Amino acid sequence: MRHRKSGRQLNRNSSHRQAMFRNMAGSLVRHEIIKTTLPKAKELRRVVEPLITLAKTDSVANRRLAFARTRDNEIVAKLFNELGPRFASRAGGYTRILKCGFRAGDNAPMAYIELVDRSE
Amino acid sequence: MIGLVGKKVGMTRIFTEDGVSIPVTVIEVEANRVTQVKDLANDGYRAIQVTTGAKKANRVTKPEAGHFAKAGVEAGRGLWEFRLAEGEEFTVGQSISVELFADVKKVDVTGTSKGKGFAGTVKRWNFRTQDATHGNSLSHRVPGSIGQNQTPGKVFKGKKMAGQMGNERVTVQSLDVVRVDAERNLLLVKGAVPGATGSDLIVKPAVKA
Amino acid sequence: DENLNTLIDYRFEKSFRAERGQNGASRDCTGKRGKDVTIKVPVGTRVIDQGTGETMGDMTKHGQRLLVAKGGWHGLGNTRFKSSVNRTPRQKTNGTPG
Amino acid sequence: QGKALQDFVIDKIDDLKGQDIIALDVQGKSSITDCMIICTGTSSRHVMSIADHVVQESRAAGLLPLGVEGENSADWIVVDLGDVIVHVMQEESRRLYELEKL
Amino acid sequence: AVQQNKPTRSKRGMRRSHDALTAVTSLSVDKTSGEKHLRHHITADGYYRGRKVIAK
Amino acid sequence: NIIKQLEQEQMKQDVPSFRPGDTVEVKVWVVEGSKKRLQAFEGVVIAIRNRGLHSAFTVRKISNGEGVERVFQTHSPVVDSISVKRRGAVRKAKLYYLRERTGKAARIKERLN
Amino acid sequence: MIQEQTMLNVADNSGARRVMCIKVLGGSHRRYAGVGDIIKITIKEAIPRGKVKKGDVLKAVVVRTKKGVRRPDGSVIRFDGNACVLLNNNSEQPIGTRIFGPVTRELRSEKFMKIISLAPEV
RNA sequence: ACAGGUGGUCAGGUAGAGAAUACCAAGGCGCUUGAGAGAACUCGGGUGAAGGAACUAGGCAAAAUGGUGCCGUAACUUCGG
RNA sequence: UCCUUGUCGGGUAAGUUCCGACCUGCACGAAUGGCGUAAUGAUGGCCAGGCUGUCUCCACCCGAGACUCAGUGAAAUUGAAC
RNA sequence: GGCUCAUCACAUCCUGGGGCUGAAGUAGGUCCCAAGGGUAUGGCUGUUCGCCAUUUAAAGUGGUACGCGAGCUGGGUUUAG
RNA sequence: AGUGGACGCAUCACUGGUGUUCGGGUUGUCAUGCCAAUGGCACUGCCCGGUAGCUAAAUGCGGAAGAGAUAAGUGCUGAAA
Repeated sequence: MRHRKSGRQLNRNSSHRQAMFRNMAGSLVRHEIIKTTLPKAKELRRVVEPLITLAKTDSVANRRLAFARTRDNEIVAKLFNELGPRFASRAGGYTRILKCGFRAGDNAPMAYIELVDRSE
Repeated sequence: MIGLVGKKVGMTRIFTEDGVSIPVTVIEVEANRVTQVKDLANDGYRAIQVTTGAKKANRVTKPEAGHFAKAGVEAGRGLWEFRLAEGEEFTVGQSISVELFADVKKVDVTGTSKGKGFAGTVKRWNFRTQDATHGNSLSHRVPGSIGQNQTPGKVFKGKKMAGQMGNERVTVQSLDVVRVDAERNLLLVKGAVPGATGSDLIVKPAVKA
Repeated sequence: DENLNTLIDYRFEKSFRAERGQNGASRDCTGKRGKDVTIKVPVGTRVIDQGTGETMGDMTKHGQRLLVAKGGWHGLGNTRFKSSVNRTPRQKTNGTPG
Repeated sequence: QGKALQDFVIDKIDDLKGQDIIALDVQGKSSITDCMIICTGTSSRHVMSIADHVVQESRAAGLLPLGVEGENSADWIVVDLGDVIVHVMQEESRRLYELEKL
Repeated sequence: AVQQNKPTRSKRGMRRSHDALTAVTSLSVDKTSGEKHLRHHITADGYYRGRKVIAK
Repeated sequence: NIIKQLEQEQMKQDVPSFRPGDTVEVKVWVVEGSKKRLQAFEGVVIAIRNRGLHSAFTVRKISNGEGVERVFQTHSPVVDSISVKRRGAVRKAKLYYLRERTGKAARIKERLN
Repeated sequence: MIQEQTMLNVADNSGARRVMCIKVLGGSHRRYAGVGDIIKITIKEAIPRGKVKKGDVLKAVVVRTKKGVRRPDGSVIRFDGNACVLLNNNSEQPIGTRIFGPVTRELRSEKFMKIISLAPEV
């Protein structure tokens, strides 16, 4: 009964949730900012933020593991090259949540989840 | 006699020389500072009001802060009281330590058990489950009948049916003690106590034989 | 019986009644067999009847159970007389006498 | 208390008509029994009489026996004194079981 | 199951007593630009905490 | 936190570390009357659960044509001497598949190191 | 963890090989059998030249349990194949002259140490 | 703007005995309401210690075997099985 | 047609169902066909072996509803109801 | 009729307190008070009931329109073949 | 005094179950250009385990003792008489 449990459901199966966070994390790092629902952004921090942590140290073994996630060569190429050096001095807190009210189609709480640096 | 208020920490076991494994629950009991004493003259019953723990002064409200300042004692996480045993006396501002449990050998433990939400009837009173086959349709764990045909015309009060578990006071009687930790402020009791980790508990000497 | 050593209760009670078999009921119900009454007797008893009667059996050791009276045996309801030509059985068989 | 209790029972059971006694060393073979001593009785009454005697004296001997086996039957009865085990038997049923390599 | 009698405006009215909406009464003023917004929500012009948000 | 410091006092720091799938020799205490002696148990470990003071491991052996398994506690006073006879070479943590096939056809090669 | 209508093995030379217990004892609504218990059995497979015959109903005592026992120090003794020893119906003396397979020490507390005297393994 | 019915032609690759099957080529779609925690309960399922039909009218449902080559294959028979 | 389900055997520890038989049984009944019949049958009944949440005793988990929010928006029934 | 769910009265099955006894003790038999709790598992048949097998303290008697299908079951009864 | 069955409560420390969010093995296929390494699908593709949480089969506790008025019954003193 959710006692001491983590990980939401999102009305999607386990495979769909993995694909959900795979595409969303790649979208955030590529465009440096994405707009998504409030719980999805919160749960994305459990996926996108650890990616930079593996990208803090550049190595072939870490890059291959980082390639296994986000299933994209462009995304991993950006990591270990530009996110690494900029986030090297920061331990955690790689992204912040900026809520922007509700949608006009279904009354869904949106939030601007973006990287804290945001290119200065 | 009086009891103490502690915090549940976890469950472990104690290994003995003769080879007896006894499960033990770790209870963190701190210095219990009494806040005010009631007597027969004031309200008609003997009770000593005690608090434990520490609370940040930011959200300690003025009525709570003023009450604590009246006794000269610091803030506490929660406030409780205990009944006297007709012949012992205590003074306001005195801190109650843990060594009094070194001779009881039996302690009653009370607290709020884990909340299990709106549980089913098959879970709340171990209702027997109907057959999941042999034509059974849309009824596998439902209670089924709840009354009699037109003679009572209603369902009796106190019927055992689907409800909500937990978030209620639960008492376990005559829980054996293992050791009393005074220099570290721990209470060791054999068995399992109600409630989860971090939940406040009330421990009193056992009233039964 | 070991504990009993006389027939004192037998002067007290000269009649022993076994449980009569329950009558048949509706819904094809069969009555329960009457409970067998067991009589506690001191060891070494001999029992004699009338009408050129003789002994039934000598008791030498405890634990021997002797069959003295056979109860009557149950009758038959109308259902057992099921048939096509009759098609309405009003006949029943009386129980055998004890 | 190994040989002390062993000598404490063999002499006293002999005083109560203890016939055909065998002293067996089982050390290294079983981890539950230390010494197997065998006693024989004439019939049911004899084996029961010695069985009650050995447990009656054990109560006054300090050590408490850990159990008995003979109930409403004298075919096999065996009682314990802790480290040492004593088997009191009769002639007929002994040969039915196996002897002296238990 | 179906009803056996017709409920009235009185029966309908009390059941709707808890259907009334609640005013937010939680409008905040930005310390830099000065537009009304909700707690912890960026303004319609893209302003929050007085720091220059994307403002798109 | 305060619970964590309790185990270290009750822990013993003399238990050797062994791989799952090794032949282990254990001398287990037994209580009877007033004599408290050792009992020898020969077998191969098929599971390791090293969690706190209650770290456990399962020892399985075959006696008289049937398989018998026993669980233990590393930090319990019941066990006194624990030794490793043959170091097995299996690349799996839990060895629960030994129950299916016979032991005579399920010999484990040495680690060779 | 032996219940009503449970198929068990036989751990003595009485003559039975495959057995099926039919009635567990101990009280009303007796659910399951532990390690030292009196359980009633029915013989399903036995050697025709043995001491017993197929179809006989009598009492027996379990010696090995698939679920295992509970040592008072957080230990269990599991087994592969539940087994029983033949005992008479009127008297609680066992029938088999020899016992096959180990027997746990927990049978001492249940007061059937005679079985423990046999079965030299453990 | 219905989870139904409607005849013909074209018949790609991979393993396969194949027009079954799993992925996939060209091609077409995500099924005109969605966002939230995953309560009882309902539906489709997955797993399970000990026992294995003891539930039930009934092995109902479930669970289980399932392919190729080789050896062997009973009673009976119309000599085909 | 009945008595002690007819009672002996298999099947089961225990079998109002099943299988050849004892008898106190003969009505049907020989193209409104009788007897036996290999193979065949989503055919009636019974038993056995493996198998399992069918069950003792249910527990957990994966999804769609059930719940809240936003949008659209029925139903059978109703003499009146505090 | 079975499953889930129970409730009430005591003309009490056990446990509890007694009287009498032709009650030496255990074991018994009858009667009185007492409803707080408990009051079975399987084969047969659709079964209620009953027989049998095996336990315990027993496997209680009746009302509940011989309780309970806007809870389940369709095995009997069961229109149409 | 000890130990048992059912019942209820509490916890996951032990022993297990689940644990499609953790790791690994493996079959077919597609893709990342390719070797290697990965990801998608095939019930979680099929299995081996397994973190917390939940849970029982797992482990602790309880049915009180006692106080007042009592039923049946047993009584003390004592008149109507």
